[PDB]
Amino acid sequence: NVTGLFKDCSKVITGLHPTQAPTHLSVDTKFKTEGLCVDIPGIPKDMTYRRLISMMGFKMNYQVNGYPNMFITREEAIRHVRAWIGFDVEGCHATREAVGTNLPLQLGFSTGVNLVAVPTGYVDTPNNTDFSRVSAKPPPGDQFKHLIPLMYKGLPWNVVRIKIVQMLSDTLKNLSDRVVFVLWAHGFELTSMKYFVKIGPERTCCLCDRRATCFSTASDTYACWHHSIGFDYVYNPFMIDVQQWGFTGNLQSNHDLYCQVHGNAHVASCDAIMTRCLAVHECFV
Amino acid sequence: AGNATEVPANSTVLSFCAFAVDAAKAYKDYLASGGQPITNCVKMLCTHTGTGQAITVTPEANMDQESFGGASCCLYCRCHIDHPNPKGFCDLKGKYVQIPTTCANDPVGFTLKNTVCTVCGMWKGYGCSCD
Ligand SMILES: COc1ccccc1C(N)=O
Ligand SMILES: [Mg+2]
Ligand SMILES: [Zn+2]
Ligand SMILES: [Zn+2]
Ligand SMILES: [Zn+2]
Ligand SMILES: [Zn+2]
Repeated sequence: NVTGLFKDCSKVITGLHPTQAPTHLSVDTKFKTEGLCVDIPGIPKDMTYRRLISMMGFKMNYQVNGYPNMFITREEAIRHVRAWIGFDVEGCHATREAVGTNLPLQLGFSTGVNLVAVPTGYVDTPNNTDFSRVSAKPPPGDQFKHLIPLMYKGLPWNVVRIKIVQMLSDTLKNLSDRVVFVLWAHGFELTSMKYFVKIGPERTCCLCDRRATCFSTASDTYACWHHSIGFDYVYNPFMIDVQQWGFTGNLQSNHDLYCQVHGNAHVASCDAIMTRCLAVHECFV
Repeated sequence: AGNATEVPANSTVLSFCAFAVDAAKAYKDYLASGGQPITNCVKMLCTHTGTGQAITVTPEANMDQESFGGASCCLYCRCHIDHPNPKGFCDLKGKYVQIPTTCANDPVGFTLKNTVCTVCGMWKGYGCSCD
């Protein structure tokens, strides 16, 4: 059994040298024997590789003392309905130097906000993991033709995540001490969260007694929604996947049974609006 | 398309550490909460007639150690996250790490908690003869 988390999406025909491979699975077949690996003097390391690593397949089901759970129950989400922010990501496919993973392209929220990002990925190199722009193409469908112009209207992720923290703070400062992302088939949204979410123990804001909802890499500080100016990371968010509540078909068909005022304009924010709308109707009626 | 690098047993620990602000503290806390150590490391088949040095260009395990590929013993490499040194480069990746056999069940945790003597090249507390 293998997982798709951290799948090597490069087109390099060989595996990695034992000293460079993060795992036994990724070691080149030349070095494998008796359930172990061997060093073969004369076969050198590769000092120029750039291997795209897939961030699809995260499982947030850890049980660690002092660390809150990201995925909350339906009953805990209802208590925090003020913190609900629907979230959906439309992505693009990795191309040219890599194939096998999706990258965030359009990030939509139930606030009507759409933020476009430069196709960026996590690339393993002989020294480290380089968070950098990668070649990408929109999905081949005609229902995704609106994504073609977006491939050149994107912002670098350092800017994008500052905008997300800013939008969430403006929206939630007078509503909640949390954010609950309301999702539908959470997989890709959770992948996107790797680009702007940080987790850890419950902390307090540096300027007040309210719990921390933001983090700053520049200063290694934490802040609430009121004091988050310049902060780049969403800290300790909560979330729930509406799709896992027993629904049969797609998002729009389940949404349309209770609501007729949120039409499908096909953009990420419309799916985010529909997700939060469906969650409110299913939970409070 | 693509070639997998991971097994399902590591999904929870790597997902948790890949999102943390302090990944080192997150791993130590994960182990303290009963979590299983990171598995799927690159363990080497070697003669065990090595020098016993901690980080080497070839496997140097002695009779009381196990040799591993350095990238597979590094939490930062395993999670594909930033390395904590200012240059952002790895000190284990590209080399072989010798772990005492008694600690070989958790080579990622061993390299996270221990330090190598910059004089004799052996791990402090596990081979470093000098004080
Ligand atoms: C603060 O909540 C709102 C207010 C107006 C429109 C949308 C939202 C929302 N979170 O979806
Ligand atoms: Mg969508
Ligand atoms: Zn505050
Ligand atoms: Zn609606
Ligand atoms: Zn490393
Ligand atoms: Zn020493």
